[PDB]
Amino acid sequence: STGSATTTPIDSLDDAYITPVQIGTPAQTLNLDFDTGSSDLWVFSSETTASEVDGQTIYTPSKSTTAKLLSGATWSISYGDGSSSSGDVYTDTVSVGGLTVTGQAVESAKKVSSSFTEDSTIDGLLGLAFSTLNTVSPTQQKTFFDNAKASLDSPVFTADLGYHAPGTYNFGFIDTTAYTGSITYTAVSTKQGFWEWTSTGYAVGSGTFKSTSIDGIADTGTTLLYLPATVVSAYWAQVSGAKSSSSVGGYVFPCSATLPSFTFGVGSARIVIPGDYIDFGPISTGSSSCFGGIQSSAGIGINIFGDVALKAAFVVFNGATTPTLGFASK
Repeated sequence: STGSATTTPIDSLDDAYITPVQIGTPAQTLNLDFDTGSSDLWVFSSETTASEVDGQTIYTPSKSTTAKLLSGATWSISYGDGSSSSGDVYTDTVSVGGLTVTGQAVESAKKVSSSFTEDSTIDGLLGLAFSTLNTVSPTQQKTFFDNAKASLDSPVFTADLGYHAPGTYNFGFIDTTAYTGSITYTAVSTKQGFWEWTSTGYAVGSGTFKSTSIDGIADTGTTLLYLPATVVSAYWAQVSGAKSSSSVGGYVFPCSATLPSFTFGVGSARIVIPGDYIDFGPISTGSSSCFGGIQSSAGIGINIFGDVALKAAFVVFNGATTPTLGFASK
């Protein structure tokens, strides 16, 4: 089997991407944030504290003839940005772009933190990291990909995120029309439960490539590109007037600037992030100070190849017995 679904930016800045997901019988369609940095499929629901729902579409398990309460199971997750959610668990039928899994753990939120409430466009998350990170207790549950894998034509999914435009998540096949040149594959460590890999270096604009190992994670659920302070300083030094602002919480730059590109290495191959992808707009409405899309990972404890990086590439998440990651230009 295979599946193919369109993923759409939530706003004009590509702050996140949503993908429609069918849950239950009859189908209830929710728009979920596909997140290769976590491993829980959780949704706003009829059980969510009323004051914490503001415009989201909810899953109502009592209206699904295939929903079953997973007795005794609870979940609770805290994300790297300080957001969180928790609740109980159903199993139900879940379909993405024509690919169906029966018996998928659907984690129903009883509580969500303010940042989730305030984002009316995101009805939940669909985790695509390794199932060892799943938070369901006392019996850990499998991701959608893990459940689908044996049925797929090939045990892979691909992320093709757009810049200020829709893109595609495919399951079970590689669309050879969706990229240019070849796909370069690189080793993955699953030791921390992430799609963790080592970039071979970077360049700023038309500058020379610096060969240096950068360990990080491929994370569709993180907006920005978080890299070591040395790398980030070298980038922003090429933008007149750019500075790190402790009050704003990162590097900012004059909105009148033209940003240089940023290149990262995948083996001997190179992925080029155009400068415009690094512009996240005014820090507040009407400001002439703009927020940068490349930020320091210092104090995160890990480097994160988030959407700013991934949207410059066609990315293969290869879930074979020994997982690997592939990157192609597009």
